[PDB]
Amino acid sequence: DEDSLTKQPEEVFDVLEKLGEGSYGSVYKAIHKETGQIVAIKQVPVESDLQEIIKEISIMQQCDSPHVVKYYGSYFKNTDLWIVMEYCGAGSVSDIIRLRNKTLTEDEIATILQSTLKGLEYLHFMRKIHRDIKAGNILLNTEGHAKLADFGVAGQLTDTMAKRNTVIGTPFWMAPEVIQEIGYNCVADIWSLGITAIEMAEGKPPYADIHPMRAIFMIPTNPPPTFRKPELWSDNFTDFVKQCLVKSPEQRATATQLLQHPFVRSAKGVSILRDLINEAMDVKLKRQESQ
Amino acid sequence: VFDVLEKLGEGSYGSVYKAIHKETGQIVAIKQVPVEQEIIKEISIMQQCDSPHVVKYYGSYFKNTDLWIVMEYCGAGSVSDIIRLRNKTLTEDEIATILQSTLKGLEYLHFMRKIHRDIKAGNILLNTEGHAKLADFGVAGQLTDTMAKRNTVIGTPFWMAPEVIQEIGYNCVADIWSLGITAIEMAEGKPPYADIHPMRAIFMIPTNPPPTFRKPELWSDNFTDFVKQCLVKSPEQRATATQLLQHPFVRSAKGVSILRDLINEAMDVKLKRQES
Ligand SMILES: Clc1cccc(-c2c[nH]c3ncnc(N4CCOCC4)c23)c1
Ligand SMILES: Clc1cccc(-c2c[nH]c3ncnc(N4CCOCC4)c23)c1
Ligand SMILES: O=S(=O)(O)C[C@H](O)CNC1CCCCC1
Repeated sequence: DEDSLTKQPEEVFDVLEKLGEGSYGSVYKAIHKETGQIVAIKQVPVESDLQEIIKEISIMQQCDSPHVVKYYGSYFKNTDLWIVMEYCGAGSVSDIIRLRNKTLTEDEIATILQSTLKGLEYLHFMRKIHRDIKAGNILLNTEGHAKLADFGVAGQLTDTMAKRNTVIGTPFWMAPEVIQEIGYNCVADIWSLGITAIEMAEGKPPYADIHPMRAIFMIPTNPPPTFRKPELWSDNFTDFVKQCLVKSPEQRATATQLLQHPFVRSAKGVSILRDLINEAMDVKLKRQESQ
Repeated sequence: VFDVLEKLGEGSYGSVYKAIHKETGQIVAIKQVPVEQEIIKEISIMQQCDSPHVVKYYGSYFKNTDLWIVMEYCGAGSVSDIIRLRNKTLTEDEIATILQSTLKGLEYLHFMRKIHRDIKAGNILLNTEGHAKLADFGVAGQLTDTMAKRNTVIGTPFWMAPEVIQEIGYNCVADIWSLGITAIEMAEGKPPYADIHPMRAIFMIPTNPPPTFRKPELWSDNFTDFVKQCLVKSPEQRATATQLLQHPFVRSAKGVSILRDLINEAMDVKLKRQES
């Protein structure tokens, strides 16, 4: 009766393994004991910038897209904030490359970036900049559907604010105009997508072995990066990356425009991700049999 | 050429492996970095240095496209690793002894017109005997007759001095600010602003008052004052390595013998984890 209303979070959820780091704390697999539903929970201590966390939650709540991780709700556990989210059972593309010790095929990249671009097209229409687009922040569910994750550093455009000027992101992936003092908008995410395309192909971004703070100073001045071995890759993939990595943000393609690029327009269904998913989660299950 | 063993970790800019010199049986560390000129800077600065408080340079080989740099091996690893492995922060007395050796390294570097620019627990090593040595000259800077200051914005954000972050030029005492943050890091387990985004922190350090301990009542007046003297915002006013070697917290520091248990526990937990 009245004993069901004050059940504490560690009584509602069965908390399992750490999945990785998020914006302002760690993320864990969990089961809703009642419904059997599986979820991800980011645990955030009270000494975090709680303004920014409410922003993240807010941006997630406003978004309703099969290409963006859903928000389910929040719980307090002592002073700790539990943020409860959609669980994607294959993990990040970063994890899947690491687990298999293999980069992705042109075909796998094409399909994943098409879903990623549909996410970006939704966000950009809703005047949201992600600002942290990389393989780390693109998730696959067991069915092979990609979802944008980690709105920790995301930015909002409004009637009175057509541009942001906050220098933020992960250096290697950050657009020149983000790094320079001038204001920027949604197409910053397209530059980051370009770097991510290279990251999935080659296993790391350009300048990956250089110091991050030396890279940030070079990106604005340097010509647009390209593949480490251009002759390995199709003309369509090479051109896709070239269209993403245009230095002038005014000239740079939109998510909508890039969805029509031959490399992406021609993309196969999620069925070509079946092997990639199965191998990854197999290597995961084997490594978990060291308990 | 030499017998390559386990990864020991990442540097700022390259992976580092244990190795044995096939000829002499001598044990060494090798940092592997691929090539896209600036790397020569690190090697150059390493060769110019000859100090028991700095990892010595042994030589270089290129293997495929990757340059392998051969360095002094310190068998206890980084202070960062030792705090993590034992899941314990360090006592005032352990910090005192380690930072005294660290300061003698800085005093040598600063006299040689070198700025390290990446001072943190990650980049302070102990050999098996418990002697501390400065590692990772990846982002290190050189002063000359016509260049009394650098202006390159570089380092690890949480640890970086305000004057380094601002466009104004800076000199050796940038390392002393970083040492202050490192003192807090070893005491508390993390730098200040640790639960903030790095790129938000970098913009706050110049404007914010000097960071302090999360729990002031836990720490001696000597340690509190040491950190306060390191974290002076004005680089002109900030103490030098030489001056801080005379600070009561450090001058009164015990021999390396108080590191014996810390070392033994750490390397034991390392050897156990390597059997799984
Ligand atoms: Cl705030 C944040 C940031 C990145 C990813 C997630 C996440 C949500 N649902 C997930 N399912 C599986 N794995 C996830 N990650 C957690 C972060 O490390 C990568 C895996 C997630 C959450
Ligand atoms: Cl470039 C660089 C940066 C930091 C440390 C080393 C290093 C040299 N000799 C070593 N012996 C033992 N452990 C070492 N670790 C410390 C932990 O991180 C990896 C390198 C080292 C090298
Ligand atoms: O899905 S669970 O979190 O386990 C169940 C929720 O805690 C239910 N909380 C409601 C609060 C308002 C009054 C009715 C109950």
